[PDB]
Parts: sequence; structure tokens; C-alpha cells
Amino acid sequence: SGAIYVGNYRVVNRHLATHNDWANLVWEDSSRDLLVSSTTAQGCDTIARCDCQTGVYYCSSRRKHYPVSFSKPSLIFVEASEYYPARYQSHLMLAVGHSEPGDCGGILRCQHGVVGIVSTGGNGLVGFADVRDLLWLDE
Ligand SMILES: CSc1cn(C)nc1NC(=O)N1CCC[C@H](C(N)=O)C1
Ligand SMILES: [Zn+2]
Repeated sequence: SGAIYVGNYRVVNRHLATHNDWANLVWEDSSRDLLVSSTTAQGCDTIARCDCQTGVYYCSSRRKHYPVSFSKPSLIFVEASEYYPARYQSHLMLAVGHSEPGDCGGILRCQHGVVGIVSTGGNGLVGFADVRDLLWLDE
């Protein structure tokens, strides 16, 4: 679990969104596993606006942060699960790192701010749903 709080927005993995998230929906994209909902309070997370390929992510299954090199956002095939059939997930970045399903939501950050959230894994790899292209999170 985990979310990004910036302005009047909350960003979560779409597969982990709540009834409140869906009843306060701004935008959602199943192909990216993202869902953004509105909030009453003001969030102060800075979103990175960069092309960084290095950063640090929070791994809840180890109660530890890990430094990673990660790939450019792209269309990567993702196995079927209880939330989605087998499909290509877009805007996904992979890195060599430990992850388990409950890790989804963990933030990935570089020196410029929040890069994205843990969204996929398996086989000694971890995938992050990129949010840097969502410029409207600031306006
Ligand atoms: C949840 S990350 C993970 C780590 N391991 C070992 N296995 C993992 N499971 C996954 O990759 N997914 C299950 C939850 C939804 C994900 C998606 N975005 O389609 C796919
Ligand atoms: Zn950066």
C-alpha cells in the first residue's frame, strides 16, 4: 500500500483504490495501473519533472529503502492477476530489486522529487508506474 499526495490530489495504484477514491475520481487508466482522486486537504509532495534513471524506492516487505537504476517508461507485458488479465502496462519502468505484491504504492524518488510508485514485480525485478509526465498534478 501507499499513495502520492500533491495539492488537492491523491495518486494510488488503480488495483488498490478504495470506494472513496472512485466516488471522488479525477482520472484513472487501467493500462498504467493508476488512479487519481480529489482530497479536502493540501498535499505537499513535489513531483519530479526529469529523465533521471537513478533513484530510491521504499520496500515495505523489508522495511527498507533501496537505491536503484531503472529503465525509461515503456510498454512491458504483465502476467494475469486477480485484478487484470495478461496485458501490456504502459509508462512502466523496471529495476533490479526486491518486491512482493503488498509493496505496491511504495514511492520511487530521485533528487528532483517523486518519480512514481511500485506497481509490478517478480523474478528479482520491481516495476514502477511513472507519474512525471502528468503535468496537471501541479495546475
Ligand atoms: C505487486 S508487485 C509484485 C511483486 N511480485 C513478486 N509479484 C507482484 N505482482 C504483480 O506484479 N502484480 C500483481 C498486482 C497488480 C500488478 C499490475 N500492476 O498489473 C501485477
Ligand atoms: Zn530526477
